[PDB]
Amino acid sequence: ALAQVERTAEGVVLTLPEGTVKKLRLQVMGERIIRVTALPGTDFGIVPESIQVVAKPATNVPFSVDQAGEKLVLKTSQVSAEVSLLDGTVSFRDAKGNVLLQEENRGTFSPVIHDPDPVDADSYALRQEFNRGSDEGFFGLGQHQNGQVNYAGENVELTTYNLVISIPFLVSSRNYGLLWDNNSITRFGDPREAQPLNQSLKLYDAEGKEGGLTVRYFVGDELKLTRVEADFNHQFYKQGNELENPFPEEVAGAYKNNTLRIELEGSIEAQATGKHQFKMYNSGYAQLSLDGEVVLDRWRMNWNPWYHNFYRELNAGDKHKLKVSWKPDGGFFHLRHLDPLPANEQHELSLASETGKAIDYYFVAGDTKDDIISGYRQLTGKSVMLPKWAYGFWQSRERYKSSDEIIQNLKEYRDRKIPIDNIVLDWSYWPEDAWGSHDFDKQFFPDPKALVDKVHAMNAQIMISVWPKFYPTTDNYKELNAKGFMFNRNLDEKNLDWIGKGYLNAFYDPFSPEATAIFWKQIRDKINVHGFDAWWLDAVEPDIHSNLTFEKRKWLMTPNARGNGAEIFNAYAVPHAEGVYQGELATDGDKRSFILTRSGFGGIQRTGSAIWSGDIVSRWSDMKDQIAAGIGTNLAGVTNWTFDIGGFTPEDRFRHGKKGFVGSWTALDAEQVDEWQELNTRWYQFGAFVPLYRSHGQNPYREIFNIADEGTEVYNAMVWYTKLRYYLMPYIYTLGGDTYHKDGTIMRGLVMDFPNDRKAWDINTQYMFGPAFLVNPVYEYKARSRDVYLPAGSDWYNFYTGEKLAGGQTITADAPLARVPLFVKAGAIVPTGPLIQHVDEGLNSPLLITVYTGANGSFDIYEDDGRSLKYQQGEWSRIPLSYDDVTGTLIIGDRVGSFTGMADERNIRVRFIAGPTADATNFDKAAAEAVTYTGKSVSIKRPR
Ligand SMILES: C[C@H](O)COCC(COC[C@@H](C)O)(COC[C@@H](C)O)COC[C@@H](C)O
Ligand SMILES: [Cl-]
Ligand SMILES: [Cl-]
Ligand SMILES: [Cl-]
Ligand SMILES: [Cl-]
Ligand SMILES: [Cl-]
Ligand SMILES: [Cl-]
Ligand SMILES: [Cl-]
Ligand code: NI
Ligand code: NI
Ligand code: NI
Repeated sequence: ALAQVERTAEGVVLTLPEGTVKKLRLQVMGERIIRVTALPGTDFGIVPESIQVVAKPATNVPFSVDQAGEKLVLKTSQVSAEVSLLDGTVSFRDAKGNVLLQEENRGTFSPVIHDPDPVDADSYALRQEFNRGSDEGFFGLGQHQNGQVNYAGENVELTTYNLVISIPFLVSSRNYGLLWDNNSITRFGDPREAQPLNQSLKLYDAEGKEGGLTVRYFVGDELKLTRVEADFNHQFYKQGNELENPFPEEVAGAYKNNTLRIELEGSIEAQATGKHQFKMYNSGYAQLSLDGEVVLDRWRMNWNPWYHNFYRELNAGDKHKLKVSWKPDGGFFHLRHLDPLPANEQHELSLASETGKAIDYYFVAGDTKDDIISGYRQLTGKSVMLPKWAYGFWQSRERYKSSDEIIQNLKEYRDRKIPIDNIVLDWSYWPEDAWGSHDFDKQFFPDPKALVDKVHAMNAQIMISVWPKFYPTTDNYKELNAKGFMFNRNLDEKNLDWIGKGYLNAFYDPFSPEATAIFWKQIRDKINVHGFDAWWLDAVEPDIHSNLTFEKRKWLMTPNARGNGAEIFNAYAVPHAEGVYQGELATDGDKRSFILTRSGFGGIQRTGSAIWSGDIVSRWSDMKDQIAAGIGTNLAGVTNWTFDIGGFTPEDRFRHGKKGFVGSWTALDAEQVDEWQELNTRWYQFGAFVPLYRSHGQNPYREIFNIADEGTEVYNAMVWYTKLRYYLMPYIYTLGGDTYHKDGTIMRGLVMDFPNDRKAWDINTQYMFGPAFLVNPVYEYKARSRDVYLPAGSDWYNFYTGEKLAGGQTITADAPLARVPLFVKAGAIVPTGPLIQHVDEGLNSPLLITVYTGANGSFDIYEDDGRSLKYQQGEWSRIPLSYDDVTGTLIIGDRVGSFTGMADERNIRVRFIAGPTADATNFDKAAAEAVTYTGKSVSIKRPR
């Protein structure tokens, strides 16, 4: 029996005769975008209004429907959707008959198993499988902490955490991507949550006896207890600061005073042959060895543990020695594992969500990755312009403790002529017992408006922290609570926070606009009136109480406006930021707002928000990981992204020592100076080349002049990259402009610009920063060089020396401490400006246009006032640059557009780099041909 077909204004709806899926709907969303919804019922009305997707079915996109035999074809000018009338499965082809994406079945619905709260009768766990046996690459999915760039053949858990941001937009190496529109925890690859080690492995203790691993408890170096445990688990608190599983009385005290250390020893045995995944969740110091070799070596501060993963091929029956050393230092630990999927499911695309009413996704065709990202922006909203200053240098601290401290640090930068735009006030400016009141403690912040006025008189901006957190004693808590907008379970649980004796606290429910409107009005009345420029919306996972099980985290958010916590687990940040963004629009409809927030989801970019990777650690491995973290965030369609340069929490050896608390580097124990300075030097280098450039963290102090003394190599190196950031502002703000006007992506995985170079896909230590710069951060202590793969199909220039190199090879790039290896793509046209201390000083600046010869080029410099919403009414300009390598001619074309404050006349000089030159980065002094530009096209010829 064949499925019945109904033609609609938006596409078609099939009614399937047999199977769990009763109806399959296709909706045309754009020339390149088709929505697929598989429904285990007859009423599409049960699918909740999307949080990610703001787009509606198109009304101006022609499409055709042809039905013949057992196939129905729906197509637009760019996409063909072929649907089986036998089983309702969909296959997508491009305009030229190429198969991009093929459903392997009609999808799997099954009972919700990860929702601690009562589950609706029409809610299910969902899974959809595509493209079995495909060799494609997969990218995006957001910000993850396991170094993955090409996810193909691996697992990714799309959850929400301090360190992890899920954006369920998937990009293929093929000419498509897809938005999976589900708000609950989602899994790419294996649909199963990782298991305890003994669920699908045989365990043997240190003596070979089956049953569990040998566990040794040491106090200092004295062994206190040995025993065999099937599942060593100290992963979460059940409540307050009490573990679900306490330590034995022999060592419980040692846990509390950090003298405890533990060893696990035994053997593991696969029951099935194939690729197994292992995940070591921990804070404190952990090292794991397999077959006598160290596989993982990690540290995180106790209160912010995470999973550290590896995959390994195992044969059924084989025994492998496992050794773990773990010094908890008050932290957490659990070892997890997944055995191979069934044969046919191992090489395929699989997406699964914990709870939903239907399988609901959007197929997005695109000839380039930029095109695919554009489909994401069309579905979930434009990346609205940040203020230009958001792209300048940010200085932050956990935490500045008074107005004077803020002013003094900003002034110190200005006094040292180190460029800076923004400074940040972290938590705790309010009276101690009044978190949520948004009042300023008179003792430390006596006059918040005077504070803002001084920052502004120094031509800088100030951002201030605001959490979703309220103490029940505050008027603000009470106003929100009276309308049912507070998640009060955390009060019932009596989970006290870390301040003083500890305070009862709750987080509000941002899932209805009525709630977010109140939240906004409160900060409008208390904080916005003082002139603060930006909102640091922290802890928006939400992190109501750290280190509870994820089930408890779900439960704490029940009930909410959209249902259970499990149903919207990944989506908190969007409605929250949106309330603030909409509030700002209603307040001043001509000033760009700015939000920095610690979580995200599809659509976050429509709220004028950047996101950051949260409380990472001052560790090389973390620094390395931030590369994949940013690449995946950008490939998921969210480009304004950043991190704490230097990491958030350093190890104790950095935080104090023989002289007590370490503020300035001068207080470090002598033997810690070198690494502290080197790590920060490398991390500043890296940070200068991510979308937002921001120093932040717990002590030591992170200002450049607190990391090292003036005149030193490291001080000079940090200053040089900060200055370079500003020299590049014409280039960088062009990228900033493109994020909005061209659905642009700033921090680019190599697959974006080298889609046909299969070797480039997997790389997780390099990326393109805009169209010109191949960035290659140094992530190893003491390294003075590193391998750099130069993508094929282009030649490359050493940015610092002018040396030209052929593409399609790996080199050992020179990487002295003072420099990060940087290469420029031939044909690049890079505009720089003069040295400036903050962005507005650079408005209408003289320009140096540097052409990197050897191929044609094209770059249109975007400029506008940098602050207002006028760009939305067309107030902006582009100065088009195009280079023809055959004739050696750079054309500065007719200026497009204009804006209030724009200079009609510009001094522009042009130079060409074709090889080694001593002036490669001497912008001010380089020989260049000068032109007086007045908006009309001029041509500059390369010198013979
Ligand atoms: C000790 C255990 O409760 C962890 O405290 C971590 C903590 C980090 O502060 C970060 C700042 C608010 O941005 C408080 O918890 C923050 C989590 C919940 O995001 C700092 O605790 C400092 C000691 C000295 O009290
Ligand atoms: Cl001066
Ligand atoms: Cl000034
Ligand atoms: Cl100034
Ligand atoms: Cl003002
Ligand atoms: Cl100045
Ligand atoms: Cl100035
Ligand atoms: Cl000035
Ligand atoms: Ni002002
Ligand atoms: Ni100590
Ligand atoms: Ni100035």
